[PDB]
Amino acid sequence: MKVIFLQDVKGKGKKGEVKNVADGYAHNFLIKKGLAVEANASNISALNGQKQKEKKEAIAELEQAKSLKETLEKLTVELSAKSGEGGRLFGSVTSKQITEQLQKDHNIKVDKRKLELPDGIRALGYTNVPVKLHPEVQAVLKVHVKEEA
Amino acid sequence: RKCVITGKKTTAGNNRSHAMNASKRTWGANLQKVRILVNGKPKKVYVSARALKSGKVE
RNA sequence: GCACAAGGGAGCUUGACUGCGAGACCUACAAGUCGAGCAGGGACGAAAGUCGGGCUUAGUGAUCCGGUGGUUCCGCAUGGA
RNA sequence: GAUAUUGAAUGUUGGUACAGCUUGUACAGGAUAGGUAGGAGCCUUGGAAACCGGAGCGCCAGCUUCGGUGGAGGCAUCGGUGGGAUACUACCCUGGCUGUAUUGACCUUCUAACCCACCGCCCUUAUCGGGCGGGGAGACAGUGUCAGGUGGGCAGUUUGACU
RNA sequence: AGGCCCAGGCGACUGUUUAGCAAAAACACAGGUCUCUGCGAAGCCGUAAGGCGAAGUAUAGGGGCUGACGCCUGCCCGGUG
RNA sequence: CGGGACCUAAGCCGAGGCCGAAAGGCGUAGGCGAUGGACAACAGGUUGAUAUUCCUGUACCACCUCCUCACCAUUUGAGCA
RNA sequence: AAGCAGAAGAUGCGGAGCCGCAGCGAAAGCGAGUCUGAAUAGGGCGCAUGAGUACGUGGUCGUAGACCCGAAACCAGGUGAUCUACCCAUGUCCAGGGUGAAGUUCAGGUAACACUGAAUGGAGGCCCGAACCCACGCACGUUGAAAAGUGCGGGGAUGAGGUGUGGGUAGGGGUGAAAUGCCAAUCGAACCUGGAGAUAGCUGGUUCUCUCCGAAAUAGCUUUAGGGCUAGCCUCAAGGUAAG
RNA sequence: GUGGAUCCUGAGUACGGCGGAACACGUGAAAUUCCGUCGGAAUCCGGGAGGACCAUCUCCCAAGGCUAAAUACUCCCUAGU
RNA sequence: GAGCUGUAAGCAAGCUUUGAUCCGGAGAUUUCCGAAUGGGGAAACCCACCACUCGUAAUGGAGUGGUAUCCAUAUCUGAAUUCAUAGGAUAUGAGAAGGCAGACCCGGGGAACUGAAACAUCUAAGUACCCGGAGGAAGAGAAAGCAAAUGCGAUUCCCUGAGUAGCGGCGAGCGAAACGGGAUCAGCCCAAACCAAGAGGCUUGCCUCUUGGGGUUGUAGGACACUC
Repeated sequence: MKVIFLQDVKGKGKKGEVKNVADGYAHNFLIKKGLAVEANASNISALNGQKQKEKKEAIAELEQAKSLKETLEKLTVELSAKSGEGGRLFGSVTSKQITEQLQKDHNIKVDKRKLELPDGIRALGYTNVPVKLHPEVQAVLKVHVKEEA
Repeated sequence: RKCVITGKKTTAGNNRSHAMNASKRTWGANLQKVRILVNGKPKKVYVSARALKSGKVE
């Protein structure tokens, strides 16, 4: 008979991998182990409800996130840092410094892992910092640094 | 000896061989002693296979 | 019983046909046998006339149930099957 | 022996939903021509000619293919063939292969059900059984259906008449 | 309250049997032999549970044949199991 | 005294329970079941019928105080089992 | 007819329904014609030579037991192990005498037990023989005293033994040292009640009188030969009527 | 009473293969129904029946349930034949 | 309304016009066994527990009531196993076992003799018998029916159809239906869909679970909207 799998059959099937499972063995194994549940109207409707709920939740989470994140990321942000003779910067503003800047200036609250910068800016100028806002969408951040005192 | 769910029991009938002899015969029921929660608890009583498929839970 | 050939032979042929059948023998019944003659086509023979198996008597057994061919037949409402 | 109780695999042989493509001459012929439409053009350093190995086919005519060296030319309407012209879209299943999921069967190992006339506890002063917990096998066996073989162990009968 | 002896047949012996015709050369017997059975033995009773085997475990338990003891059980596995 | 207010074997009955068209069969616990086990009376007479049952003597078994008595103990506390 | 009203009735209603008047052909179908057949032919079945219907008596027939008695046997449901066969639990009985095993002790004796002889020994499905049990040879009984005995002798008589009490095996079965033996005087399949008034091609019996007539023991067939059908022979009634 | 935007009208069942039974019907071409196995539908734009089966037509909505009346019998009572 | 205490003679003794015997209606009592029910049981027998009562100085003894099993409700417990269950204890229960009449009826088993001149299909016959249930009747019953016409409209039973169709070693034998005419006369509820309330599951905004409102039909009906 038909069942709504709760875990892996040949791979995690929590999504409700409807199949035909040898009613005898199906009942015995799935019920003794909870591997699945009967595929009746009630359970099917409950699964559909939970699935659409989570789908819309994720859709909203991604939509709300991408839009304003990109829009604001299209802004300009600047800071100050001392520099020496010959353009040899005394330090380097890593991702942590940029995170602190965006947290204290504009209150963007982006993770230090989602926003990464390995090159370790050492120049006294402007630069665009890409961000991993979305696995399929990204935006740049116009960071700036200038001499101080 | 009968299915608890439906009135399935041992019936009787003839056994007509070649020449149409009329030896008497019995007809059993394909019932098994599986665990079912007919009442508030399981009891492990007899139940017919035809009724077991897509019917009461074991 | 057959030499007037029913026995020998030579030619053409398939009447070793189809529907029948007045009237008779035998028989408890079933059944069996002879049959002039009518019609449709024919064969032989110029014609007449013969041919509905062997010169005559044994060479075969029913009903039911099955199979094949033909049917102005019937065909569980109607038309088919 | 088949089926329900009674399924999971590892490989395995057909068919499905996705996919991979190739087989084609009676002769005429430069040849290997199946046609019906679009057809005056196509591939060329994302490389000609030639060269060689392997895969395939075959009406043993030969073709194609792919692996690559060598490298600037090859192909085509048009000249002739004959029933029908060669560059791109397709089919007719004539012809062989590999991958994913089901699909059903064959032969392999596991365990879930089924058993327990194996035990420990409780029900319970109980050598019945029945719930729990371990072990043993285990899709077996037992059980209900259908079929085949054997079956005087058993049952109902028959075994003529004249003389 | 025993008749005995000589000689042979049958059965090793004691025992059991056709109440109500036959007490025996018949039956059984201890012995031998073949065969089945690895334990939920096999066989048996019963439609099934449940029981005999057996509070047994291949020197133990069932089935057939022959019947102590001395010598031997010879050939044929074509036919049927 | 023979048996019942004492026990138990074979065997039967048998809550629950296991089986099985029905009826019903099997069986746990439990209980029945002597033909067994344990148990306190014996000696002389009496009438026409009864008598180790009646009469006359000596006795025994189980149990309770209205009393009787001596013992211990009333919480390493007598006593019962 | 059922049915309705009606004294359990007669009667009235009730034409639902059945038979005949038209038959032939399997059927379509046709019609005093129809079927067969190619066919106005021939032949088969009918009219043209119309009389049936509903009751009552009587004869006969078929179904019910069907003329009366008679089986052996079969099936179903029940009763029986108080007789007998076996088994289980628990008790009880076997008067007396003889034999003498194994073993044990001693003596002899061998290097050593082997071996021999004496003393105790009381084993035996042992012997003789009472009670008890079984009946094997002969007589009487066989309308007996007795629906299986008595009289004399006979075998066993401490292990397969006899026996009391209680219990189990119930018939398509049980039991059986095994004879077709026992299972309540019955057993090659116990007894009681039902199917059941089983069936009988078999035997026996079948009740008042007179009168008219008057046979057969033959052919065919037959799972049939002592049975049954047809025909042959008999009788009764109506016709042809003078055919024999 | 009016509309067919949309929803319902009795599922492991109607049926089918296998082995039987009863319907007058004996597996015969065998409808219809009940049975024990396995397979298993539509559900109104639908389904069942009209003696195999198919199309048209005709009739009706199963797999839910109840229902007195005319009908059979007399052990017994009252009265009478 | 004047003989009666039986059959049944009596011998004896008593009741009755304040009204007997007798007849009918409704009641009280009803030893023991028996489904038998506290346990056992060789039917009419024996042995107990708990309460109340009689009596002894106590036991001993005696009178009344309750004390079987299954099943329904409820309450307290509730082991393996932690909750929980199986199970155990308690109160309510004109609940229930049994035959009956040797009959009628619904269903489950289920023969043989017999007939076919044997006999196996068949008949005997779903007969006898056995089993389980109730009723005065039971079963069936309002068309997923008959039927083929300007068509009837729940079942049941009677006469016809009819010993016709048909079944059958196509034998023996078995055996209808509908139309038609009669006896009676009654049609109804549930599920499904939708709606009100609540409960649990969170099927997390959806699901089923329970009472109620609802509607029941083939010219299709109902829900839904509306007219009533």
